[PDB]
Amino acid sequence: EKCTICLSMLEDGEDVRRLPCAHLFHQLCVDQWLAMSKKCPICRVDIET
Amino acid sequence: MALKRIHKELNDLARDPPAQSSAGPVGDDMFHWQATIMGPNDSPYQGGVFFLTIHFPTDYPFKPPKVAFTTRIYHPNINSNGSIKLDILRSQWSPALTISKVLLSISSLLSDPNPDDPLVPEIARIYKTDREKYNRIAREWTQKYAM
Amino acid sequence: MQIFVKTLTGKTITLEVEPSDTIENVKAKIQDKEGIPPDQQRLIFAGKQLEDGRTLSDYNIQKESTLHLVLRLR
Ligand SMILES: [Zn+2]
Ligand SMILES: [Zn+2]
Repeated sequence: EKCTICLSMLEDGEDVRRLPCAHLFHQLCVDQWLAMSKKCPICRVDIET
Repeated sequence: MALKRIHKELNDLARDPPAQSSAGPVGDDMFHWQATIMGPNDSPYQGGVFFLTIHFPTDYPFKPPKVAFTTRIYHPNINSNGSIKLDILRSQWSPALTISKVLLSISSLLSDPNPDDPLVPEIARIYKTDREKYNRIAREWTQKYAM
Repeated sequence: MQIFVKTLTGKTITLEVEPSDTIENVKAKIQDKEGIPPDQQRLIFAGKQLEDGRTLSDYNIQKESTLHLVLRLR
């Protein structure tokens, strides 16, 4: 399992986020995106819908 | 940040380079790349090398790279200047997307234009109303500019 | 030093080179290996078409770099 945002692995012991669509990212990674957009970087499903 | 991500992308391009395209730093400034796109096949661009500039913004991958052709091209979605009307480079940018995926989708654009949302209306009318004129001109432009 | 030349076919041909080798030389090695006339070889690396005069090193081609060969059909 690789974070698609930073391209670094999702290691045990990191602050990670699973979106409703079931896609994993480092929190710090995706939070920057979810700032400017409410959509999953991978599948584009809106995280509120 | 941007730089790490750009380096990872570049390292991944070296490990597993795509055919049909090439990309990397113009010099040592990692935020300015060039890429080539081979004109997609089953399409009027075949045989042409198309040169692009890629400018990665400081907060990439959260903002899309500025990607422009420097090879002149006949396409409904590329003007002279080589600006590209492709969704993923504006509203449909995602930080999950890489420069190689961008490059693919630009090749994808070259195969299947979006004349309905055209950067160059002239060429869109022709793409739809008269395809073989479109191909003829694109092929001609290819041979003049991309070969 | 070993480098890779990817053709449009997808075929990856391997070349023994030195950073100091001219693109001229590499094209000559490609001819030697795969029979292609150097005048119908365009080499690309990292978005740059490789000029004959210049060298592998001053295009920053390193061990296991992959060049792209496109043919001009002139
Ligand atoms: Zn991440
Ligand atoms: Zn998702």
